[PDB]
Amino acid sequence: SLFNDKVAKLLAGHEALLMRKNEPVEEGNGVITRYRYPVLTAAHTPVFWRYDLNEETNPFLMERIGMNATLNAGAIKWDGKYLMLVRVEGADRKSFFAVAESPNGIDNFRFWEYPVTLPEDVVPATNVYDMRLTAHEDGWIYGIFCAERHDDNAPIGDLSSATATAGIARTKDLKNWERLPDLKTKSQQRNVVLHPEFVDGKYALYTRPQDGFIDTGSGGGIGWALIDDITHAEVGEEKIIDKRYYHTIKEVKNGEGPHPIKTPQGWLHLAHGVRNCAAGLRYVLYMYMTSLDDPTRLIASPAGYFMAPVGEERIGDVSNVLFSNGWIADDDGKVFIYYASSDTRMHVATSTIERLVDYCLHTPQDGFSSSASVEILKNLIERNLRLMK
Amino acid sequence: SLFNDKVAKLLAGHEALLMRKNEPVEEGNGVITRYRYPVLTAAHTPVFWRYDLNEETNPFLMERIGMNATLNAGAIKWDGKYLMLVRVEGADRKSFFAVAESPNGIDNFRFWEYPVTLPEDVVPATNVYDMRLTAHEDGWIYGIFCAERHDDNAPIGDLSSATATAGIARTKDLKNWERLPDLKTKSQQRNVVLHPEFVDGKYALYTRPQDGFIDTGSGGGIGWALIDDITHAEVGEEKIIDKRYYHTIKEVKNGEGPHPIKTPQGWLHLAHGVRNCAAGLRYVLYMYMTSLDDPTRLIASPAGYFMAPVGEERIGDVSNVLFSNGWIADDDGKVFIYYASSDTRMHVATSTIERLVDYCLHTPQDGFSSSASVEILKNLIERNLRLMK
Amino acid sequence: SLFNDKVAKLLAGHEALLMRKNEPVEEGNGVITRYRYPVLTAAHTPVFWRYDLNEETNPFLMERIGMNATLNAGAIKWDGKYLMLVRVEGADRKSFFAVAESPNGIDNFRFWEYPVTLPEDVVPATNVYDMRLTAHEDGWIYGIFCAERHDDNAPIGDLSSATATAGIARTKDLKNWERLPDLKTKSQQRNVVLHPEFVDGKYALYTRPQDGFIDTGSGGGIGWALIDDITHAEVGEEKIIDKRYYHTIKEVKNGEGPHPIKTPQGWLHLAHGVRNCAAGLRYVLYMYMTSLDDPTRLIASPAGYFMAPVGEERIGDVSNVLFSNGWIADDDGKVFIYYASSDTRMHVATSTIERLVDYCLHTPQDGFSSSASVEILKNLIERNLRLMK
Amino acid sequence: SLFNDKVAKLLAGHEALLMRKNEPVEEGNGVITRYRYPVLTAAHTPVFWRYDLNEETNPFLMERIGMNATLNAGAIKWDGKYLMLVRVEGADRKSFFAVAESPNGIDNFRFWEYPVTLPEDVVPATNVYDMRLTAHEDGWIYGIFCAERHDDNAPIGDLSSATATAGIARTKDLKNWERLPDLKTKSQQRNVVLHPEFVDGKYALYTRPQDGFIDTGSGGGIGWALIDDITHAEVGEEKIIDKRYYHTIKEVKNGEGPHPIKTPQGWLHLAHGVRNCAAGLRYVLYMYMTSLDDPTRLIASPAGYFMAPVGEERIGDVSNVLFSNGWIADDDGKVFIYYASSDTRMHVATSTIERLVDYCLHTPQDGFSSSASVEILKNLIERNLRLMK
Ligand SMILES: OC[C@H]1O[C@@H](O[C@H]2[C@H](O)[C@@H](O)[C@H](O)O[C@@H]2CO)[C@@H](O)[C@@H](O)[C@@H]1O
Ligand SMILES: OC[C@H]1O[C@@H](O[C@H]2[C@H](O)[C@@H](O)[C@H](O)O[C@@H]2CO)[C@@H](O)[C@@H](O)[C@@H]1O
Ligand SMILES: OC[C@H]1O[C@@H](O[C@H]2[C@H](O)[C@@H](O)[C@H](O)O[C@@H]2CO)[C@@H](O)[C@@H](O)[C@@H]1O
Ligand SMILES: OC[C@H]1O[C@@H](O[C@H]2[C@H](O)[C@@H](O)[C@H](O)O[C@@H]2CO)[C@@H](O)[C@@H](O)[C@@H]1O
Repeated sequence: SLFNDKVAKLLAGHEALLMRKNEPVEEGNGVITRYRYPVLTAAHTPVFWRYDLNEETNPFLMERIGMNATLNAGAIKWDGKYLMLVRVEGADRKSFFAVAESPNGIDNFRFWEYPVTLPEDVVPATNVYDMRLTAHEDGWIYGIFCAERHDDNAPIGDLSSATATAGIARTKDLKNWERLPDLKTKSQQRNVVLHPEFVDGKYALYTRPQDGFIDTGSGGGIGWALIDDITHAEVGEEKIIDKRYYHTIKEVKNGEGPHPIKTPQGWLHLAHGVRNCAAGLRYVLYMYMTSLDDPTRLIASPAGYFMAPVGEERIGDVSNVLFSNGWIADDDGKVFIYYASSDTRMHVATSTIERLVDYCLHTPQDGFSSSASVEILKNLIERNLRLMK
Repeated sequence: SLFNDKVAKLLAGHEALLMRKNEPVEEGNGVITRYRYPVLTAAHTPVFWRYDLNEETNPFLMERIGMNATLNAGAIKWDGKYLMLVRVEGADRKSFFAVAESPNGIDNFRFWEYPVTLPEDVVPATNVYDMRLTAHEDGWIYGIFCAERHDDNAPIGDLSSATATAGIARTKDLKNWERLPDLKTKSQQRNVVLHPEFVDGKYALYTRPQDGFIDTGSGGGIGWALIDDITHAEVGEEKIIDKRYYHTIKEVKNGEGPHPIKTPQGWLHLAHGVRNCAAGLRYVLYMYMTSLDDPTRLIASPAGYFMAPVGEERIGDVSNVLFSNGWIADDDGKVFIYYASSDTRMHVATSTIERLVDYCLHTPQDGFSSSASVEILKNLIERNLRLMK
Repeated sequence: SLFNDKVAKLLAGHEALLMRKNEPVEEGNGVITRYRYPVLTAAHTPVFWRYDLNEETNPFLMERIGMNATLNAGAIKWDGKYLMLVRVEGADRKSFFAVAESPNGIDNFRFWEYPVTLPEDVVPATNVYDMRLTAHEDGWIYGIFCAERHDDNAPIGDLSSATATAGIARTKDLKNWERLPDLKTKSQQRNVVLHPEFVDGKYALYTRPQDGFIDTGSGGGIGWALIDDITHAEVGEEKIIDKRYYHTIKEVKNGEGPHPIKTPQGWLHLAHGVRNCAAGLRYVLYMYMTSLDDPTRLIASPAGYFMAPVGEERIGDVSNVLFSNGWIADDDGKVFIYYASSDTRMHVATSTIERLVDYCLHTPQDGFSSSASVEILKNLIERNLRLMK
Repeated sequence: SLFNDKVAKLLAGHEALLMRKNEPVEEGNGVITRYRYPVLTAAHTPVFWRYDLNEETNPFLMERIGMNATLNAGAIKWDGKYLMLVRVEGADRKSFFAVAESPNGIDNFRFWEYPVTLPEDVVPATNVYDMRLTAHEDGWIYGIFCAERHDDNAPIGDLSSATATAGIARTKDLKNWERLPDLKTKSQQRNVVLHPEFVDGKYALYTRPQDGFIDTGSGGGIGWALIDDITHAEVGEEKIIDKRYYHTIKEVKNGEGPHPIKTPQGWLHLAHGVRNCAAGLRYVLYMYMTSLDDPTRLIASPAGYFMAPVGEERIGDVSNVLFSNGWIADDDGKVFIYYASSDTRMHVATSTIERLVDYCLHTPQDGFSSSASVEILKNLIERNLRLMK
């Protein structure tokens, strides 16, 4: 029948999309390798999430539930596989979480047939997003995410003012999720991330204090907070680890991405930095390192951005944005960086621990002015010209 | 001569552009079919609107009047033809109206040789835009549009503050237009649209009360107002029909598009919804239905967006926008939806009354939260997996 | 060795990029001719600016200093060559100046091996940008640029508030630059430009008074100020030459681009105009002319924009922007216009003095309303239809 | 496993290829419509014909039996479906027959899982090829094909000398084939085709007498032979119906394609014509019509070719060739023409009975000289110019 042929073609086209081999982009900067195709798009969501496949109830074979974007994904190596914890945004503008897995880390990502069922905390949330996964030494996988609600303080007609809390959930199988109490804290928080080891016998969070839902106000950067009990999590002392600076890529706000990778040289961090421009907010990725002895102590601050939107990345629902809350480092040192572009699609970039540490240690630090930038550059030029002779 | 050859080539290239056959995009969602090419762009404006073709006064053969965009078009079936009432924006940043016609509804749109001459109301307007055409049962074609003027209240140096009124004009041939008094109302209005039938013997308008020129403030959504005399139009009672909601595609504002289509199941509406993001305002299209017995009563509210920017649509003068104020439904049920992308160009999408009603009735309603979205999705997945077994 | 082969390929690929022949775009408006490729991108910066080429210190051969954008360039004809004074933005978000030269004006631009060393004025600047070069009759090449600093008045957490001064430097070889005192003035200034001739025996500046760092506030447009001593430059009297207007392409702000070209008909100006839209600020180019007898007197005001973003130009770090602060007119009348798109890359457009003057004189003036625009257009249509008969 | 993933991808890629929607080529001559994609290529053969899918016996997953070409196909409408009787050539250079079916006639052709098992006649054949299917009024489907054998009457070392005979088989299900005795005839024969009706109570064959295996020699064209008993088929009298002509597209040889279609105007024929050129033999398609009352009598001979190689068709194993031995005419008059290009792939072209008859009746007959061609052309030009005036 025509209907059955149509269903068969939808399914076949979907498999062809899912199975497409990714290829590295030859042109690069020697630090990271980009790939020709996104690892996930809205079109990668299962056909059976979007269409009612029953001819009796959907004779025209149209989508019943539109999928809009696959973005800001957490990531974990899981039982031999490369997993993303995807933020999937429906056409209804709500996001939910969904696991996708790949055998190789760069292609053939496929969603688990059901998305994540995440129980509410005591106060229901309207939207949940941007989960960072941490395999903690306590044996649990934690997902720390943003739980967003309408601001009850808002005046008449204001249906946009919102509040953000840090949601905390844990699991041992990524299917059954236990919802713990939202993080208790004196300001708004987003980009909260669990450090994978106890520090002084306590849970350690990366935080991002902010005075408002979008603007950080007095918030100074990426913070560090020790928590006695993750099941009744409350911030007491909070220390800023990586600061915002005028006229850098992290001027207006910043935030930790995935939890950092442990290297022999220190903790290797991936974060985002924001500035304002005539087109709105511009988000790029950057890196820094902290000490193994004292994870609050910066030991590498390469100048500028690590990655910024290139080509197709520049455009989407929220253009001029890269964002990452997930990466995977294999035992052999290979690193798979999962980053969203423009709040619309997921990409992968690859590198190695050795290359990323090299980048952090030997990209000169920002001297914070045009004159300083020129002096650093002239020094490199001089070395190169002498060599090229 | 070289000049004459140049004119001949301008004219020939223009005809080739105008005559190009459109083709449907194979990949779609089963609800609407997109098309490979826009139905109108600035390049579709006549050569003789832009160039002075006289060698004596334009020896270099350069454009004398630049055309910037063809957007936000009304639409009507007219004497066997498919007509758009185009908003054409010049390089001078003023818009004017112009009729374009096609024999088939998807390609070969051609502007009438002269654009629309629209007389001023008592108070002159600086810009006019976004006309909705209504063939009213009273025998007139009405165009309801936005008439914009500088805000006299503005302080020194403020050359941007503006006010919007609903302009009302009528015609029986789309060439001779009678300008009626601007709509009298207690707030700013844009997206005002005439319902095609009398209701309780009165003219019925879709309205969109707004506290400011761009922000709606207390304005609750798309309104309904009965008007005794369209030639002295004044709003008295006003009822909100379709409301804004936090964390939907119509959070910050919304507005009726073209006048709705009458179906056996009810009035079928096409509207736009706006939210804010890091890149600015994002505009998408959505649908709803109201009762034939009581056109103020919602009877279908499919969740989320009906159409959102895809591909080339995402980029233009005002990126991240779809907007529609025109569609045509033929007697056989075929629907031609005319929508602008990014305030720059006009597109067509096709569907049928049956498919659009199916979409409105069977796309689940928004339960307004991530948890609710997940439950709806899990229900569909469960049905499909049982079927696919 | 593999490393040496990699270096050799980086260098070879760079030469292939630099040497690529540009080609004009056939489709145009008869006023300006666009070109297929940008004249500069970040990839055009020398390999030896970005990479450490020594295997001992960079064994992975990765970039040590990322380059982000090449934009807003000044321009001058210099000893037979076509020169841009490029604003180069590093990955660190600081800009610096750098000379690039071409033998023909449309391709084969190559950076001088060292960028510009620009001494600080008494108060150090954080960023410097957008230099206009003027070969003044006094025998010096002046560069007038923006010097930006953090606003000390800013409250806690505000790392974005900034102040702009007009920096002044001069040179006779484009390598050794003398920094003069920043322009003294009662308001913020950006887009300051030196007129190439003395007027009443005084230096003459194009100015752009603004109440704030981004918003002009009461600032009325492009100004004119006579300065007694360029080495102790201070504005006294200041006159607005070209004004902002509601509902034009220069509504919110405007600014002089390069210094104007002297023609037998008057001074030929290139400027930018800004308006706000749902996507942010939109920047286009426009032209005007002033009198040789009195350079403060407007003698041509063609309506609307001269150039606006087309195609690839629309997208970049700061999308929806064209900006020019450099052009070159050869003795034969050929004009090379150097314009940035989206704060990301540099383009060239070509025309002639005769064509640009024709465009300025015969593009109708803006009558400031939709009705006026329609009347101008109908007049041209009528002439053309009579001719085409 | 990696192996199972590879098999899954082979199968998925194959289904995507098989299900691809064909699209008509817009630009045409108004007689036939070509299509963007071939209906069959060697890649369309089943994955399980080429690969051993068992990891135990094919651990590298390589092809065990290469498929080289899908060409010269018969065709029949069968139980509601569109069927080709494909000549499939293996990498071993032998051809075999195989049924492929489509629901619509222009795409989604899929081979039946097993190819045709064709029993040998008394003398074994080395190759079999180019089957024409005839649903005869006697209730059988006949396949008339070429059976080729080596000719040992050849100099030593001559392994190219061959003899072609007409093989005859019949079936009622296209799976079980009965092999009848090869046609007995005084010359070599290829392109023998069964007429679908008895003529004076006898079977009627289109023949093509030829003195050699490749060259026709004295063979004058397409012949007609009445046969008493198709199960002991022997030609007696043989009349040429359509002749070769110097300096036409059928100079060196010609041959009937599929059996002709019955129309109210006569029998509608599709044939091939051959000439020699510097590159070898050139094959094109042409048409002719014969009388219903007397099928030996020509009643239409449009000049020149009907179709000749265009674009991709020009190149393959045997370039510069079109060949057809199959077409289908639906009850509504729509005609699907299945033609091979360059002995490599199968294409479809569509027309209607009305259009093909119009083409045959109104394309002027060949007057056989340049002067005559010019006079015919000048006559049409004269009519057109007077009309265009
Ligand atoms: O959009 C850029 C980045 O903004 C942050 O989150 C958004 C969130 O995605 C929206 O749904 C909501 O309306 O506003 C938030 C605040 O701007 C950031 O956490 C990222 O999620 C996002 O990529
Ligand atoms: O730009 C998006 C949508 O905004 C609305 O209108 C604009 C109008 O087009 C502008 O010329 C003016 O400056 O501001 C208005 C308010 O934002 C909307 O009605 C649509 O016309 C437009 O697509
Ligand atoms: O971005 C558009 C235009 O804005 C102006 O300058 C920018 C400057 O480039 C930024 O680095 C700074 O942060 O803000 C300035 C004010 O918006 C303008 O002078 C152009 O440089 C620029 O193309
Ligand atoms: O085909 C190559 C070249 O052959 C010569 O002429 C051809 C002629 O074009 C054919 O029509 C005829 O059948 O055979 C001739 C002899 O090969 C040569 O003079 C060129 O015309 C032609 O390009």
